[PDB]
Amino acid sequence: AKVEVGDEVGNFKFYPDSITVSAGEAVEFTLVGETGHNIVFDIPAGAPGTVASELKAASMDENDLLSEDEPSFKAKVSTPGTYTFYCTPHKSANMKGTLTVK
Ligand SMILES: [Cu+2]
Repeated sequence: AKVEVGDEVGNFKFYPDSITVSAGEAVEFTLVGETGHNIVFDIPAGAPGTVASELKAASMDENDLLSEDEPSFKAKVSTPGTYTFYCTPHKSANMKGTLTVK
């Protein structure tokens, strides 16, 4: 699945902000525009340790930002469920999305 992160106008949005994928399908996030952004998954409370580890592996390090030098990030989540992801710099500006894994 492909998700665009930001736009040419500098809005703090994921495009689209709700994606549904099959187990193990890569989600490629690609930066659009010049504002750097990243993608970090929220870990659901009470998630099993295998899901917590998958989500951490599918998250950017919060000291990492996409830039036109590092324009994409690829995440794979195998466990069925819905998961929220957010951008660290623009979290308070509600730059967040949902990933449903079938
Ligand atoms: Cu951002």
